Amino acid sequence: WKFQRYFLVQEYCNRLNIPFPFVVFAYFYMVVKKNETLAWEGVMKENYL
Amino acid sequence: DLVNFIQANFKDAFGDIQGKYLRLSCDTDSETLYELLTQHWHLKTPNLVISVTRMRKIFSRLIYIAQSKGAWILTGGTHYGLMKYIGEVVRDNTISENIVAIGIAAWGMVSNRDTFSAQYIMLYILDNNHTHLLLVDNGCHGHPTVEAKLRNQLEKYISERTSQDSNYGGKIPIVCFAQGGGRETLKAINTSVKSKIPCVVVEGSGQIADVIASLVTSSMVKEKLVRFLPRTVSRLPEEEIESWIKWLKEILESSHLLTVIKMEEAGDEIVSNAISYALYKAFSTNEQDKDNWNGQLKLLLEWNQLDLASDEIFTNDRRWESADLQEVMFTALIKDRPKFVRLFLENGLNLQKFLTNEVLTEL
Repeated sequence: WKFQRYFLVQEYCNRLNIPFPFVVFAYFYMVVKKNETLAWEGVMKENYL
Repeated sequence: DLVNFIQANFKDAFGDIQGKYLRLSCDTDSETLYELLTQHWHLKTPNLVISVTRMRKIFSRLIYIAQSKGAWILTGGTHYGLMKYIGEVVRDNTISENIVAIGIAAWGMVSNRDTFSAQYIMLYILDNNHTHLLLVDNGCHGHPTVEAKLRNQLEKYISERTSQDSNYGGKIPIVCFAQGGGRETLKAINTSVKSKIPCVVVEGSGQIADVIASLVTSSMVKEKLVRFLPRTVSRLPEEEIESWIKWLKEILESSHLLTVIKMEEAGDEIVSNAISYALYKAFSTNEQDKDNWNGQLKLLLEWNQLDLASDEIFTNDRRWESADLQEVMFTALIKDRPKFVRLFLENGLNLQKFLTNEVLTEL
């Protein structure tokens, strides 16, 4: 179930937010138009080792 | 502003690389430079770690202890050796309150020197991790190891300079640690032990550190280091061998200022425990504040060590004051020392009397 949850999020993340009737218009408009973290991760890995 | 003061101090060849790189004159007052740096260059520290240059684990633990205490970490800053590893570890820790690194590397060694913010990318080159870099040159490119004298003078002045914080009789510890078997390191050790500076060395893997650790006359020294330093013995002439014997005899004269840590022990946090024991031995040797039991208790308590502390003073049995740690226990509660207030309660104090209304309100 948790896994399945992700999918829906991803789907609704792909379409962002848009009401259905404005969603159709937005789809038509789109069709017309169409480092430090790594260092911290390394330090955490050293701590884990 | 600062450039004018720097130029006037020498009475130039100074530039900021970007922490702060400065060139100093040998015939200068270390006290004045230290005072100026404290006033403007950086803040003040209670503790200053002195570096004289499994092992990586010990060095990392020492770095963590220094960062937690906020102590300054003096080092040579040489690119080749443990200095680069220490700089990398310091950078990694700072990536994750503030750690400050000091490099003592004479300008003569550097082969790429330029006179606002000069940029260098890459002999005797050095690591750029260290925030502050002081280079003491004799005025010629003769590659002399004369910066050690200025380093020792600055350390002696800093020890003389009283610091109210961190107790220790209003003094600074100036902990000294060496792991490399160099003749210059031996001379620095002799000079430091001549002073009140305490030096602690772990057995680890050192050309001379192992010899001194095992040690703790000419024939005795000849037997020692025979296998530890074969190349050094072969290269060193007779005069050098006699000088080695003299330096080591002078160093071994004082056992209070010399601390030996065995590499076989697998105890946790031993890096700080050894330093604490050495500092306590030096403080006991001082004999000025040793009369005041509370004073030594403050320094002992501020550090991790508690087991030896209990025997040293908490054992006592001569005459314990009824008030006992009237403020020491209060500081322990404020300091939040775990498994240490337990001893205050074991010896015992009036909990109601100890926790006065004013004291409770202040807490």
